[PDB]
Amino acid sequence: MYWMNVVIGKMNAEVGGEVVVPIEFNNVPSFGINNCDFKLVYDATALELKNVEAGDIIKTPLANFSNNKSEEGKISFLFNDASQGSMQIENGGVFAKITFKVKSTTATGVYDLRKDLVGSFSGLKDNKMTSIGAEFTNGSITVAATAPLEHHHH
Repeated sequence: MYWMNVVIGKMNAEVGGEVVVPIEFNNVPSFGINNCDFKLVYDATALELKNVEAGDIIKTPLANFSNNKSEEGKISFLFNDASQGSMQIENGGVFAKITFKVKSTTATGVYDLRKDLVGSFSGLKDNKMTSIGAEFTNGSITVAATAPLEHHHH
């Protein structure tokens, strides 16, 4: 075992603007990760999800990574090393990048992005399937008013 950290990014955005939030892994166990699934929740009244991209800690993401954005307000992530050993997640870094657009109607304020349902996190210690606790640190998009571009020394 024992425990690793999933950090959901805290980022700033403007009304109508876009924003990319990273999902980071740290304290990845020395034996690596063979698979993990979890869901996040976002404020769909406030934010329009555009896309989800695999991070650079994932080797061969077309074979090993997927996401499911079909439940509005939620995103489901799935990593599983097809090769069963050759493409574990072996160190921390960026697991995925989520792009949102702040809707034109959204108030200034803070919109949390949280751990929802956590499934299994596991790795192969010496080819024995070993469970790993995933410690989540929730994130957010802070929507702030844009300073105007034009100003005058008066």
